Amino acid sequence: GMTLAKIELLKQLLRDNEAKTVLKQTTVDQYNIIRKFNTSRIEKNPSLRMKWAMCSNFPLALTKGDMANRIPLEYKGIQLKTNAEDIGTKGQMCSIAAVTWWNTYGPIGDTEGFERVYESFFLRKMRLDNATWGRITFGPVERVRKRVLLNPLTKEMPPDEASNVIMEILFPKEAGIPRESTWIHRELIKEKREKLKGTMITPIVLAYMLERELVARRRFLPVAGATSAEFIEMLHCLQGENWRQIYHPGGNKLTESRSQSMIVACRKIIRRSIVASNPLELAVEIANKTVIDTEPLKSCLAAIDGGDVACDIIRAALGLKIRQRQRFGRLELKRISGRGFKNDEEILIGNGTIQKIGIWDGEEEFHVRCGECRGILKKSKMKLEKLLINSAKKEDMRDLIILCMVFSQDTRMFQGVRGEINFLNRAGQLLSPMYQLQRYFLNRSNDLFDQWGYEESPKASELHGINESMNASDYTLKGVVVTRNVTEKVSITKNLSLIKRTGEVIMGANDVSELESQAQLMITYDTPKMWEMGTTKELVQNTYQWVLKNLVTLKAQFLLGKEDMFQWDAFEAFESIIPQKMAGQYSGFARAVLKQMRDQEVMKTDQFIKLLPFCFSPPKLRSNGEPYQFLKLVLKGGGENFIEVRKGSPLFSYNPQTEVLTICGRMMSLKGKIEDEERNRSMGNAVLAGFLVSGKYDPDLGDFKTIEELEKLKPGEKANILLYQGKPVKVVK
Amino acid sequence: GMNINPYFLFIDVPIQAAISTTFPYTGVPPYSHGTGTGYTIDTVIRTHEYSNKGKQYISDVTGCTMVDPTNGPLPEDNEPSAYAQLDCVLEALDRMDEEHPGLFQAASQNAMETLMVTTVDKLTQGRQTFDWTVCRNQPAATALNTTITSFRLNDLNGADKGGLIPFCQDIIDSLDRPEMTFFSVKNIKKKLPAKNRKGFLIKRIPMKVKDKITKVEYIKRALSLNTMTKDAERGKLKRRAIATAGIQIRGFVLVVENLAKNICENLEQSGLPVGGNEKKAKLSNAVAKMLSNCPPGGISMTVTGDNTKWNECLNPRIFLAMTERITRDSPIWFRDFCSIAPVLFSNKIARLGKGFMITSKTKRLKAQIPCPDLFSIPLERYNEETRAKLKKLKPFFNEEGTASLSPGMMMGMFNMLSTVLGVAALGIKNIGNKEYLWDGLQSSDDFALFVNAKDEETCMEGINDFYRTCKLLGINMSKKKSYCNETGMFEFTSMFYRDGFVSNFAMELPSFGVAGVNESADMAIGMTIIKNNMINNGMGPATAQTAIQLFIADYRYTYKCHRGDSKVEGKRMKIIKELWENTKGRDGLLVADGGPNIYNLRNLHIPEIVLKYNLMDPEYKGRLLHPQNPFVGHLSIKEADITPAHGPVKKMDYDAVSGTHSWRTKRNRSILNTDQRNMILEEQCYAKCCNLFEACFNSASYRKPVGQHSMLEAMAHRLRMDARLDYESGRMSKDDFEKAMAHLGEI
Amino acid sequence: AIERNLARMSPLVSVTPKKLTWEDLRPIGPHIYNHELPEVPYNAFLLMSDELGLANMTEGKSKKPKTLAKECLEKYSTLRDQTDPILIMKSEKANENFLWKLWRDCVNTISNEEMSNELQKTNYAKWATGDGLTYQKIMKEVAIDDETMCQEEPKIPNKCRVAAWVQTEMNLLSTLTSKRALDLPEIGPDVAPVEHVGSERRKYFVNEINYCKASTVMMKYVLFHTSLLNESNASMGKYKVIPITNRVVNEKGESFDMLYGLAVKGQSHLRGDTDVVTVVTFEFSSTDPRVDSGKWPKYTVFRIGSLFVSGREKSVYLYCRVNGTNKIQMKWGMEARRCLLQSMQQMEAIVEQESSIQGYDMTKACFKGDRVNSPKTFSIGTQEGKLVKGSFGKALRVIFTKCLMHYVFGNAQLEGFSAESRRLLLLIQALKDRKGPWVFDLEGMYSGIEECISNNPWVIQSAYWFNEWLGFEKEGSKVLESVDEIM
RNA sequence: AGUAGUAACAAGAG
RNA sequence: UAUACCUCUGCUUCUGCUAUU
RNA sequence: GAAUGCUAUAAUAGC
Ligand SMILES: [Mg+2]
Repeated sequence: GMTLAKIELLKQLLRDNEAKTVLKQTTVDQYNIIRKFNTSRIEKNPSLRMKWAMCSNFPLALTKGDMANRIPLEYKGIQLKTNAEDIGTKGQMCSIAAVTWWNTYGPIGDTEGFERVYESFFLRKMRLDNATWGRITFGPVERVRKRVLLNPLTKEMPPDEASNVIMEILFPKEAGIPRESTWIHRELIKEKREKLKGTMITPIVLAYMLERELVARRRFLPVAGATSAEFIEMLHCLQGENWRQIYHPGGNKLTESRSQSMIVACRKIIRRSIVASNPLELAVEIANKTVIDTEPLKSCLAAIDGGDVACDIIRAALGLKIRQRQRFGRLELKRISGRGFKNDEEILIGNGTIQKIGIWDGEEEFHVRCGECRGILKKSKMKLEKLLINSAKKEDMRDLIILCMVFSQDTRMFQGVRGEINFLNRAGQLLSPMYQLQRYFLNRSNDLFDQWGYEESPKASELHGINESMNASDYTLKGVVVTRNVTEKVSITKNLSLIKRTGEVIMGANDVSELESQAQLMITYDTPKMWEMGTTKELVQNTYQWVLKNLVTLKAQFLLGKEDMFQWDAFEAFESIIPQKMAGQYSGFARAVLKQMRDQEVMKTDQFIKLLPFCFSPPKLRSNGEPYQFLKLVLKGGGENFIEVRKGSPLFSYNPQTEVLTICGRMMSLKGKIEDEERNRSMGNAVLAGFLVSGKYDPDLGDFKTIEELEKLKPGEKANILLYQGKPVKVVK
Repeated sequence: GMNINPYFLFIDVPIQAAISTTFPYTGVPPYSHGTGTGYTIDTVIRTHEYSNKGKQYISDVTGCTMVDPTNGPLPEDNEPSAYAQLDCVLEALDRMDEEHPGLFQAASQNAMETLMVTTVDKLTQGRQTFDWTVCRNQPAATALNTTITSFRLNDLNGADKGGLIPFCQDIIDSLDRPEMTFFSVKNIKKKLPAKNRKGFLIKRIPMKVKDKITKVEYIKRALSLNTMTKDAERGKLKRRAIATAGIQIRGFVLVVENLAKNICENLEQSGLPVGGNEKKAKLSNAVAKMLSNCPPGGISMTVTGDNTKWNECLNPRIFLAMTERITRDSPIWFRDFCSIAPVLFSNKIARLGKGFMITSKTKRLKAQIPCPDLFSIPLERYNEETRAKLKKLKPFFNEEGTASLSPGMMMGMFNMLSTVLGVAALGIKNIGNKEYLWDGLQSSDDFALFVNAKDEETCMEGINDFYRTCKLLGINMSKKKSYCNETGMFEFTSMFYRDGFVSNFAMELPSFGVAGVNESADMAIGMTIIKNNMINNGMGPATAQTAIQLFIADYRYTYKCHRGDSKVEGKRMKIIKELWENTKGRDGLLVADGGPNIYNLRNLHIPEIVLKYNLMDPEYKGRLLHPQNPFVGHLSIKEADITPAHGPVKKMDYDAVSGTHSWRTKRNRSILNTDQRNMILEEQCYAKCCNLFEACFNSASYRKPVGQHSMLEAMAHRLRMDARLDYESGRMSKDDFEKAMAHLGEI
Repeated sequence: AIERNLARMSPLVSVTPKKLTWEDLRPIGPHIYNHELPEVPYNAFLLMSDELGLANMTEGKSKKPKTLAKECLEKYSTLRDQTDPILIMKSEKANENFLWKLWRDCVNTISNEEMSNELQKTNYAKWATGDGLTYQKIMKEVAIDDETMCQEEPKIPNKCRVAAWVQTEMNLLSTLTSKRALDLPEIGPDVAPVEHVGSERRKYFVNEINYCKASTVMMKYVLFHTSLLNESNASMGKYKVIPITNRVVNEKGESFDMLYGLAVKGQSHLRGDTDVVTVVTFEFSSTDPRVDSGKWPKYTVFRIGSLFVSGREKSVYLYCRVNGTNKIQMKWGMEARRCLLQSMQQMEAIVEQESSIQGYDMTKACFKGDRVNSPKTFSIGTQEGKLVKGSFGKALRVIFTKCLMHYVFGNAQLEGFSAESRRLLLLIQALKDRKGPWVFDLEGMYSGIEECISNNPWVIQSAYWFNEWLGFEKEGSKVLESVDEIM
């Protein structure tokens, strides 16, 4: 009977004519303005004000209540609280000693349901507690700044949807209009309502505690091969720029996160195996020692029913039933017939801009599925042909059509893009156009249906068409039909191609996606030289480090045998981060320059170190015998992943003053490992192949020659070269 | 002997790699003393010093001395110039619109659709705002309330509709009112009967008297900006002036910024609004592309850039042009709505702060001369510096103690929109089809121009051009602070790039201190700051582990809560030591209860109360987490008259459990001496009305309640139902129900 | 329009760019070398390298600050008793008699058997704490009528020259001691290898600092500024004797209470954060102020006896200074511990960097050296014109010291210098990187740096050290002049 | 005095 | 003037905008 | 094989 007291208090409050007029005039909206009304100025230096205020006699304010009066005025000659009442709480003020007293001899209240209220946090601890710690590793880590989830959620919803759920749990009467959401989480609502039922914690706390484990805390962080929230929460202990810590959390890990990581592992294995002779040899070697979190890759590929080309290639390589089951987020396909050729093309979209997308050629048939609904899809290069489906759920049917329309990459689908569609992220990062178009049309479907066009429904036995509203209609969507009706032993080539028992291929290493991405769970390669599956900068730094480590021998062995120490297992790894279409050309150039340093006496140890790794890929010279000439050697990844031939670069630069070689920001001393003559010995000689310095810039020869103009000379012709700003050199063939 | 030189580290380590050692953030930041009128007047003089060659006229609205540099004579020298050429500002924006097709209308749309949803309470989240009723700064939430209460008296109830637009309509209507009325409390004595000798007691009561002001006096107050000095301004010798704006003009600025934000978010070179890792990512990506795009044989050069007199030079009328050009496709009402904010700023008035203090050393007397009485004393009685300042102020001065200030943005009012005008300069890229190509980044005044050209002599021709291009937008590049080098290393917003943005631990060191919220919070914040630094600011595990120790000391000294087994004497320590002896599970005690610190790298992210809960004594936790403890202040669960001035419970980032250590400090009672006393009653009234409303609607604490109907109407209906259903269910009796319906009947 | 306006604009408007050359980089703040200016005087709150703590071995468990300060003098009674003022140095506008009377009042009050450390408001104590020296507020109406009442000419920081004592501080604060001061509390048990690496790594870093002079000074500065703030609020309207105390542990592992002197705190009705409270410092020292007289113009010194510093009977002086502090400075004093982090991090960066190159934990390697790698050495300082190499542990401590001096001499003069010089440091690093830097108005750049160099000791010494290093780098550059030059 | 440093505090108020 | 060797006060002696959220 | 966009009383950055 709290009702009576409120009505009684309202009559008390309404006797104050100043209060009356506030209640009469101030609207429910304006409550939000008068709630924040205060005298208090915002404390700009709270750190100080606290440090100071803690030296005062009564810095805290109690709430005027029977409990406040259970604190005594003094304890063993300690003034615990004063009679003076705070302006704010309108209750007695007290010393910090009051808290300490209460915590020691205070009344013992009931803490029932506390753990159920603060479950979110207890799980956070349970994960750390039931975790297992591996080894720390010292070496370069390329951290990438990505928008990640900070805290595991019970169930993810938009703040709007999430807010409406909490209302149903805590404040039923003051919920407002019943939304669809109300039904969708009826299990969660009831579950939480039953769990928080017999608690004495303040509803406002319970409200934020649920918000904490329903609303997503998603922020940019520097991560490296760990994205799963239960990893991100520990991110501080997982790695730094120059070290890494293996950590297996507790509780449970999702099959979806297990999947998306399991792909990255396989892609990373294949991307590296490609470069070696007998790729299948290495592919098997690594895959048998690849662990995803605590689970071996082989067990993971066996357990999970899904994953891309790469997963199937490795499955075959290990000897497991290859599942040709694909996923497009909500859509899940299984190929019956066809062969897809992903070619990058410039697509015009409805709003009127040009987006670069990978478009698949060939007629292909798949078993499309979406929840309870099932179907068969037939598509060709940017055209959906035919789509058969079952009549399951009205929304699961509606989604499958939209998903299948987008998946097909139909020119009609791109025409129906009217509104703001972001392919590029706020931080200028790429978002998967096909996966953004999927996400866009799932919300705004009426535009796609109208922009597609209708026709006559089928008049067959069990075939009857459906319209926009998803009802048995006369007009159906152009090539959509509804029905009443719902492997083979492969072998894998050492060069990684899946051949049928006939001879036709189904997959190859050339069919896997080139996009490297952050694994959801932590990938570990239990083989020595795990660095080989690293990033560009990691591989680059680890290679040159290995060159510097063995420089003593490697430099001597070169002055004896020519091509003996070009084939090295480190330089193989290093190849897998070179563009394959320039790998050969670079080796052609590097070897020529290296031999040119040996044979003509004009050595340069910094240059030797820089180029030696590029001398692995079988050489690719021009048609006229002479090697290709270069200013810079671009590598896989960002526009700063390149090695300059004449200058230094963000990956590699040598300071002769200090004799300090810088490799991705890490400094290494070449003191001792350097000849006496080199200091004065020019670089101009080890900059072009079959080109050596004669004198200094000769104005008669004119401006500095380009790579092309240099390549298109005849032996014994002089030329003006610029190594770096303010070092003109005169070089001859 | 042997003479140590700390600069000799830079021989072994490059400056960027050890930049941290160049930031003295263990040291005290510079704070202001006394008046800011000197610093304020300087701005007012300088703003006009850069516009003096422009068109000078008298405002027939305010009567103020207006100066207009726009479309003015181009500069003859490199002294800061405000003489921006409209045509050049437009051309720059047209190129930007061509490079970013539909962006302007795309933003304008979202900015407009937002405004339609935006409520009035939006204005109650802006720190200290200038209140025109009392002509003093006040909390945003109060400054608004005083404007809504005052508007009602002038027959302006647009506020009540709840949307921002109809409230804004009332603000530009209030300028048309011949006189503006507003409440101003006066004290009144009243005899009250008491257990007293004389048999009574006199006590002063507040009484809302209706004050009036003229059309002009009000307009000037609407266009008024209050001025301070910037305290804790790091890495600067001499102080600078800052300005707070009126609740009138705050409304219209929100939309013009919200517009510019939408534009900036979808620009390649915008440093705003992106921040921290998002910004580092964007700039890291931007540098990489503009680096690799450099022509072979050519030279890529990065100009580490800063702009001088950014506020003093940037003109409102140019910002007006920008809104007009950006909203071109928007409906006529929204084109006008945006136009207001720059219009107010082009007629704005700068308040000169406290004034100047005059003293006699012989007599040992001091007196504050208020700004209105600045020219009350002969200028020989002011010091050399101030004399000149006042002489140069003379022709921009208003007798009420204010300064006309038509030119200039004022400190940081249109950051987003200035960033756009900046980017717009970077959008040109080339002039006269010369052998160079510029492209940069812009975050307010701070900019990093990249120039790819054939030789560094050509690069300079490009920079020299960019410089001259900016001069036409009123953007003056700092020749003293700006510097140029070959691309590979640069500085942008105290982020130091050297083949990748380097770690600068020193900058965020101050955040490692005891935050000063309270015990339960400061622990969480304390550990969360370390955790977050280990990630972002590259703090190694040893330094991270030390950063715990150092915190846990500062905490124990600050909250006077040393280990129970320590022999540190103190008032709290006496009971802390008794708790230590009384308690069995001592590892279960929180640090604040003289407990032992159990934090390390791995558990930084767990609440202390949750870490120790398992190994607490039941009696100890039973106290520590008492549901109705008096330190935090919960609900009644009983209904006497429990109505304190409880502010709205916020949603802070730090994760900590609500227990006895989650207390609040007593309010600064300096107010009890001054006549401002009155406001405590006004507060403790609203408090009563809200606190009760929250007892009727529990969801009000969590989510903002919506309705243009009366609070009383809402409360009445709810209680009426509550009573009926309480009766019909059987929670309430007939005798009680009769009383319920009888009492509710009286309303 | 842009083309049209740029076409018609005066050629006088330009960035006027010039390519930077070493020779263009002249020395910053040449006035600091002008011998006509005064030597910058010691203006710190407490003594540092000139400090002298009276050692008093404790039971190990603490007591009241009066009780320890008493028992500390009880041991060194010969000093505590010395009642005859043997004046050596006097501060221009000081009062020998009053200051000595005050010292004696402190010693007596702290030595007595009473609970309180309160001081009677004597004629001397009042002069010392600046009783009623504030001007009287009057009406602007009355103020305007008075012609003799005027706005005062702002007092400016005067220009000073370089002072050896600043160099000598760094040098001595950098050096190792037998004594550990730091009060670093407990940590949770280690589990994750990262924590085991951190913990072991600390043993090298923390100790190297804990066993150096700079540390003790910092800890003293903190622990004082704590009790000073605690009093300032608690005993607002009382003159109070606060002892300058500090706990220290020797290599043998024995706790010693260290009394460095006595301070008196004037009335502290501190409303504003900037509002000042007069603190009068009486500090023990072995330093003869007659040696470097230009260092101590702010100090009044009394010879108060002698002590065995080892086999040597060193005379003990008493440095008396009327000083001042405010809420902010006191607060930032309690947060001076964070000098550890700024110094520690910067080197842990080097250890972690070097660790990635070698592939193991290079912590132990960098300090001492291992089987593979010889110890890390840094260009540390100079010795009759020639560069000197020093330890990783030294290079660490030299930063920790710098970070302490950043606090101790932390004002707006430093902030401005640090920020503006950082701009020139980067222009140098460019020349070093051979990134061919350009400048637009170098003089303007310099003036901004040089206007900050006034009376701050650390700023004046930093300008000397900068100018010194610049000259060394300018020499180093020569090596690069003739590289890939053919000849 | 001193702190400090372009202007203040060295208590303010009934 | 008086109460007043009393009483009250220690960011309220004007602390802004935009981002990291 | 991608996303999910926000919105503190601290601190930093620029004005
Ligand atoms: Mg600037």
